[PDB]
Amino acid sequence: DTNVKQVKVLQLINAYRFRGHQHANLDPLGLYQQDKVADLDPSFHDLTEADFQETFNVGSFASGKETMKLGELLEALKQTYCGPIGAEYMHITSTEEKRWIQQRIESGRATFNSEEKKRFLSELTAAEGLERYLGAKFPGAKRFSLEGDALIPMLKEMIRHAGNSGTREVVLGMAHRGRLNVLVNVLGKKPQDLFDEFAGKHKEHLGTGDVKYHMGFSSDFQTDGGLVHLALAFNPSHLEIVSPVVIGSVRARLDRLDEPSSNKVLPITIHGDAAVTGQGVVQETLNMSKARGYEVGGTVRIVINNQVGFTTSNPLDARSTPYMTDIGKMVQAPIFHVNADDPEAVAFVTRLALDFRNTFKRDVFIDLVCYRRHGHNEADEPSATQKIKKHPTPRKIYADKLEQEKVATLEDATEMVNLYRDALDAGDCVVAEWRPMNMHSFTWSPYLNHEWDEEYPNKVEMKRLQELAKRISTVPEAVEMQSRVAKIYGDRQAMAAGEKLFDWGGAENLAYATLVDEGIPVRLSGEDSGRGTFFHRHAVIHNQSNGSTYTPLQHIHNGQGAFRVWDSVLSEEAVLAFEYGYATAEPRTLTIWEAQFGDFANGAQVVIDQFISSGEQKWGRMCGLVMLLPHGYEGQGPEHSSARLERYLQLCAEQNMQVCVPSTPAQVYHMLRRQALRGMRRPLVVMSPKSLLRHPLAVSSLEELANGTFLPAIGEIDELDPKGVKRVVMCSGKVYYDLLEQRRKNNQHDVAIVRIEQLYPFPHKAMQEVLQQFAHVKDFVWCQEEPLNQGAWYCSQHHFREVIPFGASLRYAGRPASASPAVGHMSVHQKQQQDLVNDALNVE
Amino acid sequence: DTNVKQVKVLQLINAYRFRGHQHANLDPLGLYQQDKVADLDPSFHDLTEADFQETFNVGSFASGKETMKLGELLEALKQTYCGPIGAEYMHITSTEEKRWIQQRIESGRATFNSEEKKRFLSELTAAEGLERYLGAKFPGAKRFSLEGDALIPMLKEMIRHAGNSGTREVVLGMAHRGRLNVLVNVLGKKPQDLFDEFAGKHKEHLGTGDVKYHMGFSSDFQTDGGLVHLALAFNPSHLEIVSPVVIGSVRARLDRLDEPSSNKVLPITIHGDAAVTGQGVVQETLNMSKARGYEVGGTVRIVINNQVGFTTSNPLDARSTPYMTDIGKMVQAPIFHVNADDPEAVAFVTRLALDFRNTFKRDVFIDLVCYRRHGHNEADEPSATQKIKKHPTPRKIYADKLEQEKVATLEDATEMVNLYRDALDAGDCVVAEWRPMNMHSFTWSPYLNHEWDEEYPNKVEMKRLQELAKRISTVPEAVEMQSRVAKIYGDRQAMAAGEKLFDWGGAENLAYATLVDEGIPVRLSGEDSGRGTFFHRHAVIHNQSNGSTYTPLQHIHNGQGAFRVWDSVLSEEAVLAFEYGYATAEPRTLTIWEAQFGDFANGAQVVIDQFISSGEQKWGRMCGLVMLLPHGYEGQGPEHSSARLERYLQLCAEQNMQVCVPSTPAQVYHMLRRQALRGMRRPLVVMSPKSLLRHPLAVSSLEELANGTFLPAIGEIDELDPKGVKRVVMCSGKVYYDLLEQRRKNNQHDVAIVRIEQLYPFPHKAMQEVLQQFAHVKDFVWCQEEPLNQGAWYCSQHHFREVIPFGASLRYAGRPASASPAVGHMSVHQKQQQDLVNDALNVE
Ligand SMILES: Nc1ncnc2c1ncn2[C@@H]1O[C@H](COP(=O)(O)O)[C@@H](O)[C@H]1O
Ligand SMILES: Nc1ncnc2c1ncn2[C@@H]1O[C@H](COP(=O)(O)O)[C@@H](O)[C@H]1O
Ligand SMILES: O=C([O-])CC(=O)C(=O)O
Ligand SMILES: O=C([O-])CC(=O)C(=O)O
Repeated sequence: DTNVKQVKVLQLINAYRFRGHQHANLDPLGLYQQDKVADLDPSFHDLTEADFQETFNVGSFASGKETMKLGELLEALKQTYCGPIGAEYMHITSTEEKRWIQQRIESGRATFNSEEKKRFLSELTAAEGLERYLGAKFPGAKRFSLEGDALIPMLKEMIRHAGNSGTREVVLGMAHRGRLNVLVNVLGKKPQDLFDEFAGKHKEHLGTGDVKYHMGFSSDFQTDGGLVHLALAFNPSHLEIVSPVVIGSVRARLDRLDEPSSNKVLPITIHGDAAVTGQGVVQETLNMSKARGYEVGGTVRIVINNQVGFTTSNPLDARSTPYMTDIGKMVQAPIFHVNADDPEAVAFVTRLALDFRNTFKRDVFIDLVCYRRHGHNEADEPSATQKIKKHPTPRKIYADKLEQEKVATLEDATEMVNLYRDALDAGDCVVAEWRPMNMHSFTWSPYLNHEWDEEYPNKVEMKRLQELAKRISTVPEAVEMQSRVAKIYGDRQAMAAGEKLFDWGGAENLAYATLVDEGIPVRLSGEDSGRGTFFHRHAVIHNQSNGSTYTPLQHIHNGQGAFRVWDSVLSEEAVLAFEYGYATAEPRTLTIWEAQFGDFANGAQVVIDQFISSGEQKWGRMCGLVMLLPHGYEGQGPEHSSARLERYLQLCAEQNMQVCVPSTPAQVYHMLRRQALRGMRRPLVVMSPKSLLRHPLAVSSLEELANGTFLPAIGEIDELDPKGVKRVVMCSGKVYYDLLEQRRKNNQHDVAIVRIEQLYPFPHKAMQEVLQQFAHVKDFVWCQEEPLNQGAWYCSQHHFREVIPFGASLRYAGRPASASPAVGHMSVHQKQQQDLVNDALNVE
Repeated sequence: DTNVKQVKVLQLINAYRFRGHQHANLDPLGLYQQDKVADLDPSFHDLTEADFQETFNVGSFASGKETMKLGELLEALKQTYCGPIGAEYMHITSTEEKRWIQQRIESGRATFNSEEKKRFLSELTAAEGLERYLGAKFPGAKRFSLEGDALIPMLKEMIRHAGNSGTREVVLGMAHRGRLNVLVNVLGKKPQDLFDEFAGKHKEHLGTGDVKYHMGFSSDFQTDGGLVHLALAFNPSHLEIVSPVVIGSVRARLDRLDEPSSNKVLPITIHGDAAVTGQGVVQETLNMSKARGYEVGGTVRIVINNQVGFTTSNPLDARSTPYMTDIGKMVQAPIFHVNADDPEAVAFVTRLALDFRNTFKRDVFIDLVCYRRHGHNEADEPSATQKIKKHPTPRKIYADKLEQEKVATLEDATEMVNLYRDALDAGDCVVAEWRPMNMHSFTWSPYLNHEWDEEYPNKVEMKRLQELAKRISTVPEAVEMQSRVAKIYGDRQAMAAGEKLFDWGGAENLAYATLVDEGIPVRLSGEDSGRGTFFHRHAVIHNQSNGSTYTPLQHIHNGQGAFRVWDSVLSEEAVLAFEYGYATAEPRTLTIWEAQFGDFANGAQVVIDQFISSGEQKWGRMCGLVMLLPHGYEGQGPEHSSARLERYLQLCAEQNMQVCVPSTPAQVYHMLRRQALRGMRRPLVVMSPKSLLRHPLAVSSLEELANGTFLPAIGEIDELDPKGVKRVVMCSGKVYYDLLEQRRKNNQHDVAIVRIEQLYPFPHKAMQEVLQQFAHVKDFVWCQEEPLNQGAWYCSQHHFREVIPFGASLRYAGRPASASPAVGHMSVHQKQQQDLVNDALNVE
């Protein structure tokens, strides 16, 4: 009769552990408050009340406590769950996690000593002093004021606590706002250079530069556990694309270690206000946060919940979700709502989150709710109600709290402000732990300032090459194959014996085997490329008799290159930024990316347009990814057909990318080793075709791989007398073979065909060396199988009209331009295909 | 002593309501089973056991039940929560929803009568008979076999139950697989035409066509509640981009109703296997599923959990999330796991989901777990373990169940198969409820087959125009303005009196007012465009004294056009597909889309490349969106600067889009009414600039709007003698005014400037009519402020070299090509800016 209220308050306290966080006080100004705060939440609503003076504890379990009253229970517990911080954790089903968080945030509050309180007030006082000093000198600029002020102490506290738990390199990517404050007061960028580039006239690099709030920065940081090599990743004007970049960066920093002890490398990510729930890249990347080959045990990603949206106020249902970070209930990841009014709470919360990520290896969020004092660039209008003016600064209330706590007086905080302004006026480095950088962490020292025509050790010893073929083809008899897989491997065993010529797939993973034994690893991580998309790689043989897998490239010899294929989850726009961040933080590993189809790789456009094709000219950051893109006009579809090639050729600028179209498999051999061990890291977008995978003219002998060389522009392979030749046909892609299968079909001698295997670095030497044998002929053509807008026809005026001789002319052959690059119907497709091929060969 | 076990089993049954679904049996073949199924889940694990023969019921609450045993309790309850279906619902915090689902799925199981059982077995028997017939006639094709077979009966059951609850038009977008089965057996496409286009040689439209599994289809369906106008939206080869398209389509079908009673229009969406958790568009669109101006009360979106990922098997932690649809815990939306082994369960579940969406107005998911019998196109290899061969077909087990239920024998089901094969052999329409279509639902009847030079009633009565200005400018004195807002509105009141010329923003919402009174509504729904992105629209005046809003375009007169501005959530790639689906399902409303910046609109590339610029040529589907894109080289940033213009001009094909760059605000007036009330609906991508918003040469008199006309190519506005003129400068964008502010600065008479306000439909008449006054001059130039790759310089060979006279020449002026279109540093930016302008004016 009296224990029914005991179990009833156990029920209500469990349901108050579920949804106690919406009764909590989170807004630093007090406009996040809803009216639905007393509805089955407290004791007083349903069946219980006060004025009892008795409530016993957990009972027979010896807690050692003096729990006397349910009013005392809720008053002690609202000071834990419902106070400055809310804890959205009870929905995780893993009971070890639940009891671990119960052991942390209920039984014991981590009370801080006096010196840590002093350093928190000092550091956030320094943060707000920095931004007011920036307003003092430079009045009007793209400043992106932080003004929430809780970010700096919790960043430095989490860096200190990661130092005490041994995390040697922790990299953070973040959005545009709060940039300069973390660059100065956390990492320790040189403030005088920052004020110089505010004042402009800066000579940082020979590239085209970028605005001052995009350049991230590496630094060395001293904690009580040792040195910490912490970096800040780059960022374009787009938001929220940087978290797959930074998870790529930490997987690159984990593979350069001997062992992926995932506590030793930490990604942080600071997200925007309405972009952790706005942008769809975070769905893919925290989805990707537990997939094998992609996970780093999660990340401590932090949401600055500004309670703004660059125009939005806070009504009831104009808010798209109830909290602005509910995404972290996709995976059963804990969320922690923390205000800015008391950074004791944010220290406690980021200690809890870092302890969580280092113990149970899953991503944690930090809901950092705070306000926005000034604007982006102009007035704080479209958020109407401004309580912000009569709301005090965080250093004022926190210093007044610690003055009431008998720690720091007005003289102390005033001396801190004046010290900090003097430190900024000096131009000295602000952070007291910044160090100079040694050369070994500067791993990109042999990979700077090259041109595409360098010499790389292309020639391979033929005996070792045949041994690589016979090791990647001979498969142990435990892992039972599939019949078509067995036919492919028997055929490439015949290719190893010199019987059959190389088709595409055998030559391509032979190129993999040529890389991985010398010591240069390869990470291919495409979508669904463990077997290839067109059934033409099969680098993972599934044992269809047992179920386990065997990779015949991970068993060549010990001391090899670390080759790991990862079939991606279906991201296509945040797997590519992952392979960017893996590619720009390790120059050794040849990181290639294979889409499922051509224009199915159109999702990552921001990653192509603003990272990989603008990285060198904006930041001076190098990247050597390879984009294996399918590209074909067989007629299988309108957008199963082709990636947009001008979307990799309207980036036509100063040897930045390099698009190249391998026709022969000898070309894909030389292109992957041209990218791998050259010395320059600039992006490939290779047009890895479809019809040439199963084609009986894949002309690739093993003679063409040992003594074969790098070829950008393969001229005529047949025998033709150039005196009678009245036409040459410059054409790239499969259409050559189509033209070839019409030229030798109708034995036409007065026209030669020249392929152009590489397009973007304007092949001058390679084209003029293969046209001195066909120079006297005037009228050239540029065939293609793409439409007239598509292809490389708007690269013609750049260099096709200088490859041409003087007394000579050019004209066009190709499909006439249509919006769909391929028509959907097969009959009209082959009709205009055959008409175009028999139009390209005209003068007979 | 005996009630402690009562409250303990209440605790364990609540915790079994939370996580009872992972103990449930869901896989139709039995390879989704985990070992962590007995861990605090049942009674037997923690503190309770069997062999009691006593357990009382809820107690004093009169349930009217005979609940005798906790073993009986769990055996009755596992037959509800843990049986053929799992119910992931308890995590929603709204207690009305919880008690509603508790009232549905536990206190009563909806047992079906005999005839509904017969029609379910008949319809799925027809589905599997269809796909085996397709395999029988046509052996090798892009078939995308359904073979899970539960989708057809639950679709038709939900259509019937929506008919009984009055839903007049329900549109579904879906992925590639399961396409043809729903086209035949649900909507009722003509099967003979489907077999004809399998056989090919089809003449469906004059456009370029698309593959047979992309063309969606409209149909009229008969239920017991009335006619239902159900459509199937189009889809490119990309996946998962179609759900914002279909939510755009239902918001268009709700605004054509008088009132948005959201039960009467239903979106369904069928998602892919690894793409409801893979692709990031669903994050944005179910985020967007409760925002005002975007919500339709949610949607019943359905996940075909194939348990494949086009290569992936099912290991433990290779699965990125525990369930393949955990996304619907972003919003607190219920999820329902349903197998395929008994479509009684899927009927019960889709009735529950449709009752949920029609009652409480929030999105529901359907986790439809089922297997994949055959492949996409080739062998079922990279999923190794194939239990599928010894697993029976669904019609076999379901017919054998109902034979055991004394309903349908072997003769009955065999007669159903033979009837269905005869119906397919006839070429008759399969569905017995398909109807012909009337003309009024064919709303696009006056909007077909036009060209861009039609006449639209451009001339406006000047008195009514000035009245529109004085109504959009005069604001009632309750809604107190902001000071800069008050200065903008006072300035445009001066513009109304003919005192000040029109700048951009006053002329642009004057164009809005010109549209909305005549009867043609405008939906501008950009990101953060309720006030404009560059503070230059202010179409929502926030009362900064009270907090509520006032829109001076929603208060012109009664009987107006419905004008509704919606500030988007930060989507940029699924707000645009929403405005596509709103634009392609209502031709009346001028639906424009304003990005925050130029290349911040690069996220939606798939929506631009495969819907709006390929819609007319692939499907023959028309769309008239407008893309308000900022575009400027002030030097504010490298990618705050410009949208890629060739990314709207490498779509150069057959009058599909129309890019146009308004210089004067008179041009933006004529362009928005050129798109609005012309009669053709083809997409604009307008380059709405930045520096011209605050520019003292915004030459737009009210003379230029009443008697002003449509101008594609404005020639020289100043007075120049063409006999001495030795240069003309064709240039578009702000650079004209830059050139103008250098031409009249240095009083240079021998060079005229000609703008080209519209680029993509090759302006033949407009350019040759403005060059007959400057024809004798030979050397023309094409200035621009964009780099040499960027701009419209790879539209030059298309028509700039035919606008040119015969005895004449062209050369280039512009920025030399760089990867970043704008350099990041302001000093070198103005340096090359001034050098380029003084290079464009050379011959003096
Ligand atoms: N792709 C790259 N090209 C040139 N330098 C780089 C690249 N990535 C990193 N660095 C340099 O590497 C140093 C930092 O080391 P880490 O943090 O290991 O990349 C800095 O000097 C960076 O500029
Ligand atoms: N943008 C469009 N252009 C031409 N016809 C359309 C368009 N959108 C829908 N239709 C036609 O409208 C009919 C279906 O009506 P509704 O479902 O209301 O669009 C079909 O004949 C469609 O082809
Ligand atoms: O300006 C941007 O791109 C980001 C933005 O809209 C926001 O975070 O509110
Ligand atoms: O082939 C596609 O584009 C879709 C895909 O990978 C899947 O649904 O597994």
